[PDB]
Amino acid sequence: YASLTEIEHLVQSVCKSYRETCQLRLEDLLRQRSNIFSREEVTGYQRKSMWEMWERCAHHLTEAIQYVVEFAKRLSGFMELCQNDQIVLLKAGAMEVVLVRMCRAYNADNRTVFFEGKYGGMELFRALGCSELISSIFDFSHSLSALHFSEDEIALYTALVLINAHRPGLQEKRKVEQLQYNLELAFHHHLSKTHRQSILAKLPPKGKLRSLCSQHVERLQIFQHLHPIVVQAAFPPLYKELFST
Amino acid sequence: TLLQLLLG
Ligand SMILES: CCS(=O)(=O)c1ccc(CC(=O)Nc2nc(-c3ccccc3)c(C(=O)c3ccccc3)s2)cc1
Repeated sequence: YASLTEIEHLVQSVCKSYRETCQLRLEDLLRQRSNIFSREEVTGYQRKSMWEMWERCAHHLTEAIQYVVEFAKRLSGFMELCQNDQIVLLKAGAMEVVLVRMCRAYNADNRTVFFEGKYGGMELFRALGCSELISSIFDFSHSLSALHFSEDEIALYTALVLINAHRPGLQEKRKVEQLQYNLELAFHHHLSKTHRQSILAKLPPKGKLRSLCSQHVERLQIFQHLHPIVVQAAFPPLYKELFST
Repeated sequence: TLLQLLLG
């Protein structure tokens, strides 16, 4: 039973861990909104091979994931879980966290995302050959931006995305349950101060994030059958460990 | 594994 002070300093350690591991500062993202891929540039991207577009994306996701691993490592409670359970939660949740973080890099006004140094719409990504998945991600980021998360809310919400007692394969399900609740308490406690609790009913449905991540792993299965050597020779080993079977 | 390495 965490006391209000224990819950307050859990808030503290989560928001600090996120500050230190947020990859890009929000203001650097907002500043770049005016930098948008031009017609020729978007065509250039569309005309790339599938193998080259996937390989670029694999690198950029791996880089994002490295920051999430760090976020978890600094998360109060996470390192106190058993090794197996740490792996289980990261394997299931690293991508989910990244997708949540990425709404920061989504510009709802022109419907673009920050990618390779500029902003571009979902058609930039055609060469990947998973336009349904990509359009789903754009819709998801669109839906998250309407909640106007602060950075502290992202910290708290991503901690919860990661600390999810419902993942299969846990050796100590009960420990994770306890940390999750303390984090739910932490999130509620923070939302009460700011008088922000009305975002809770507008949060993405349970399952929606897991669904997006499932589609991604499936589209990588299609791609890997088409280019098994590229994945083996050029994909980051971490990406392969996380998303490859 | 890599996750294990990244974690320590
Ligand atoms: C995330 C921490 S942050 O500080 O907010 C932050 C740091 C660095 C960036 C630049 C960056 O990496 N942008 C990318 N955007 C997509 C992307 C692609 C399609 C739809 C939406 C996003 C990337 C992918 O490869 C990818 C491929 C398939 C599925 C999903 C994604 S990589 C952005 C945010």
